[PDB]
Amino acid sequence: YTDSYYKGQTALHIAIERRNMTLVTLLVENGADVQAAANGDFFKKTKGRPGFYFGELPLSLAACTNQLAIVKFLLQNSWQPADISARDSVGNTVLHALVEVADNTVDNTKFVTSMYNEILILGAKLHPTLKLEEITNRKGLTPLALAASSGKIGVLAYILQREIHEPECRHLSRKFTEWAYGPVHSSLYDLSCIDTCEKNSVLEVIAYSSSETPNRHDMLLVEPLNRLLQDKWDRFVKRIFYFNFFVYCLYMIIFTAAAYYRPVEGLPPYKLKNTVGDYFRVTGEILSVSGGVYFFFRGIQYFLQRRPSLKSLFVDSYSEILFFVQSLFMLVSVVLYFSQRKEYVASMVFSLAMGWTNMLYYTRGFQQMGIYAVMIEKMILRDLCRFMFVYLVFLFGFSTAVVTLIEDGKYNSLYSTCLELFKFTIGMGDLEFTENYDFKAVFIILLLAYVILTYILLLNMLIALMGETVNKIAQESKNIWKLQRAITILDTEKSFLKCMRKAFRSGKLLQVGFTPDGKDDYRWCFRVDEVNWTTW
Amino acid sequence: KSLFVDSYSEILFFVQSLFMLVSVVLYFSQRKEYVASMVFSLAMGWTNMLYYTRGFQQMGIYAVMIEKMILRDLCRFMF
Amino acid sequence: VYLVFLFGFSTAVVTLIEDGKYNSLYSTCLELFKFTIGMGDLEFTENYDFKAVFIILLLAYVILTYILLLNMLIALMGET
Amino acid sequence: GKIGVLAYILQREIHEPECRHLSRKFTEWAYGPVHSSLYDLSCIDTCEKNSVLEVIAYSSSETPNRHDMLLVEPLNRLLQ
Ligand SMILES: C=C(C)[C@]12C[C@@H](C)[C@@]34O[C@](Cc5ccccc5)(O[C@@H]1[C@@H]3C=C(COC(=O)Cc1ccc(O)c(OC)c1)C[C@]1(O)C(=O)C(C)=C[C@@H]41)O2
Ligand SMILES: CCCCCCCCCCCCC(=O)O[C@@H](COC(=O)CCC)COP(=O)(O)O[C@H]1[C@H](O)[C@@H](O)[C@@H](O)[C@@H](O)[C@@H]1O
Repeated sequence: YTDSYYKGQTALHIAIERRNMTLVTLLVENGADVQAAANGDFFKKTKGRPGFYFGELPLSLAACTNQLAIVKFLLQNSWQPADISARDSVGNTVLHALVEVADNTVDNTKFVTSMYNEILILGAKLHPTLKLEEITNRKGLTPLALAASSGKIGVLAYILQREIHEPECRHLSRKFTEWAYGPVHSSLYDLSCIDTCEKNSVLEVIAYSSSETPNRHDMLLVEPLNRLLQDKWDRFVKRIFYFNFFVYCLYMIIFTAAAYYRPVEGLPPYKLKNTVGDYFRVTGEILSVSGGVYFFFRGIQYFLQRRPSLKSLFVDSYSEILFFVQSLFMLVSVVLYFSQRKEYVASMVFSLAMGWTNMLYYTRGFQQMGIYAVMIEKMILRDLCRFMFVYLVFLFGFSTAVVTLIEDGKYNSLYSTCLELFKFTIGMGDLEFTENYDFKAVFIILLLAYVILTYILLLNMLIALMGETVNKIAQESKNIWKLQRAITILDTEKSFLKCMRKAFRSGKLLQVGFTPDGKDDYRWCFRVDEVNWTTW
Repeated sequence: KSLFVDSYSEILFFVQSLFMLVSVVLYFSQRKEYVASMVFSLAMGWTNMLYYTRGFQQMGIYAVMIEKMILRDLCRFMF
Repeated sequence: VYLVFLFGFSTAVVTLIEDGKYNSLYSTCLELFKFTIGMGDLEFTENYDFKAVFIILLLAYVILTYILLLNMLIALMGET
Repeated sequence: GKIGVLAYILQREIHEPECRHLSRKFTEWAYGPVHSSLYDLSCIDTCEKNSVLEVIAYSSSETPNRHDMLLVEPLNRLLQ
């Protein structure tokens, strides 16, 4: 085809689609180009149009459709064998395509894992010196990195625990068994491109996901990742986390002390008196502003490094947004302070409040507290927002009714009546707060209707809905806790402030000692003991 | 019977308008009681804003659940 | 969690208040605590400037603690 | 309110010569696992008198499954 929609499609592609082994054999026999790239729009992702992306190549097409016989033929035909390492216009190989077509369903994932395995075996058999799994597409992603980024948990789970029991394919494995006693045996996970690598370490890809990856909560449950994160935590990060928490606590105490003893004279900035208390006060103020600047620049670092696309900028990393807002309030307070405006106080208190509230960020890393904080966040985003919309509609409607009814009274104003009706919500509503009206029956009927709708119905409904929510987000909260542990571990090991290399764990062990050549393979493996009472 | 077991929003908007018209009649009738009518319409008007929560997936469900809570649980409880 | 919130907003409010009857961490802490037991005054002082800031802080505290946290506690106990 | 019968009819597909024209669901193209089907929509969107959507929506509230019938695939996608 020459049209842009089916561009590049030929007889071989059609033969593969129809699953006709005979026609494929004849076409290859007749000199068909096994590398003919079908790169029309119909064979691209292109979400706004129909299509089917399969890597544009006949080998990739056979692999994606669970046609193993055609794959073996295309790789090992006499007339024109296919290039196993060929790449499409995106740079994707067959393995990248197999990652792409994954969707974590049992039937899809089963054959996707099996075909991926078979391709690896064949690639070893035809090209022992070729390392397919290191090839990157135009995005720099290996098949493992692509699977981790796209959330294809099934494929990732297969790869990370890949063990191949046959001669001359042992080196492809990533899970090894070093020694075995009876029910107990000690396995080794490879951890290359998991712990640390050039660009797309799997932990870094998962933790810094865009929050729209399907299974980002579940991917860290995979055995080697969870054990590695726990090891990093216990060995290196736990004490540092506690230290950071302690330092933040000291910072908040200092900020509180500095703000509490602010002077009450007008027109800042204030002349420093030659007395001990004021030297300590100004010192605390300087430390507070310093911390504000620190968190400000960390926030900018976050935004630039992650480049959230204006929706990921808010729906996730809620904590960094809040810390950044605290720093903004601190800096605006500084500007107003040196601007000779009293309004700096109005900024400072907000920062102070935010600071103490942001203490809850450090609840994560405790299994029980972090779930609590996670549920707070999710409730604020969903249920409190919906409730506040409805409640404010009722509040404003009945406030307007009551303030209209009242005439030439103390209240007689939208603010006062809104406040006085709000007092019903907190269990302080007077219910006789004024007599400056006519038609007392109308007044009392309005208040009773408001009370029944808001206090009795809506608040109790809110409690019921929050119960329904927690019943559904308990397990999601558990996985989110694990996710944050992963995130803090990565940030701690990447910042590290001291060029300390002990964070690199698991030790340089020898896996096989016999690569495709005579060399020996050292792969920094991570040891995991297991016990099993079957398969003696 | 279908007039009352279903189509509550039509009832509520119609009743609001009835309160408004009664307010007009009282207003030109030289009775201060028009205020008593007007405020009721005003209150109902704002609550009828919830009618428009349909067309939003998140809020529409919430409005439906409020409707069902009123019709079942609040009615039983208030009795 | 509640004590974190209470202390944070008490510190903010007592910072905002100046040369008033309350003007002290203990009294303001107690006064904000009164909201939890359904006795919060919500206009317990005028010894400040920036009425908008003070009332905003009190409303935010009320919503965060009284509305969200207590009902959330009920939900968590129900799960337990 | 006979949801089962309606659910059958609206996605009815007949695979034989001289009875294709009775079908209301068609498959235009099917490439790999992906295939583009077509729903007939005669007298669902608009009809002489009793369009299916009009009948369901303006039902008398005593129909059994009036809430559930819009879960039938072509209707839900059409309404969206
Ligand atoms: C979500 C946005 C960014 C938000 C930021 C500020 C302005 C905030 O007001 C809100 C608006 C608001 C205020 C009061 C009631 C409802 C909503 O809610 C939060 C935000 C509301 C919060 C919620 O408290 C928390 O987020 C604790 C927390 C939970 C999980 C986290 O990962 C976390 O990271 C630090 C912090 C506290 C305030 O920051 C706060 O203490 C002050 C004085 C106002 C609250 O805006
Ligand atoms: C003095 C002031 C008092 C205010 C009193 C009123 C408070 C609520 C006001 C909120 C307004 C919402 C609204 O306008 O109506 C809502 C809520 O109704 C009520 O709860 C009134 C309680 C009486 C649902 O109305 P809806 O039109 O969707 O009815 C549905 C049909 O359409 C649909 O086909 C189904 O058959 C479905 O079973 C039907 O329900």
